[PDB]
Amino acid sequence: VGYQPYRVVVLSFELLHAPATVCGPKKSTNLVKNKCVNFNFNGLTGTGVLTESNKKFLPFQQFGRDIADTTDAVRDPQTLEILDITPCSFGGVSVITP
Amino acid sequence: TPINLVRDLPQGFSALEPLVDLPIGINITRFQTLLALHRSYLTPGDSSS
Ligand SMILES: *[C@@H]1O[C@H](CO)[C@@H](O)[C@H](O)[C@H]1NC(C)=O
Ligand SMILES: *[C@@H]1O[C@H](CO)[C@@H](O)[C@H](O)[C@H]1NC(C)=O
Repeated sequence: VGYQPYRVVVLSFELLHAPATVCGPKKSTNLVKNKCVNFNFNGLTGTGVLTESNKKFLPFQQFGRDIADTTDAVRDPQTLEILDITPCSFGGVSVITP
Repeated sequence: TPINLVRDLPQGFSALEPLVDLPIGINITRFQTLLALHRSYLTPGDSSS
């Protein structure tokens, strides 16, 4: 048994100044929309709803900004759909007194 | 972009959409282009003159 031939394959992993071109199988949780949830699409940890937009993005674009220079439109990679980013809700409690 | 002209390129506007991205990360300072030539029955077939 020790004299039978064996095939040996050695895997080597190195890190350089070149960016990552190989990645292990990326996990992807289910996409929930129209709810105040938190997402991280590789460039920002944004919290807000994900509505369905009507504006098409050119087939090289992953991010998106507005007039006020805020990231409010990000393309989902797996489904290549365009989803907007909106803050959930905020405000104050005003009262009226007789 | 199609055009019907030889020289003195038109003043029209045409943005350049990007193409496939190459994440190489190497060293670069010089470049050169490649051309193609034909060898018909008129030419003898030698790349001298
Ligand atoms: C994402 O990858 C899966 C297979 O892993 C494929 O079925 C799906 O069509 C892909 N979506 C794209 C390329 O938008
Ligand atoms: C790229 O070239 C510069 C100068 O030519 C050098 O300092 C640098 O180390 C090179 N990068 C790599 C990854 O070799």
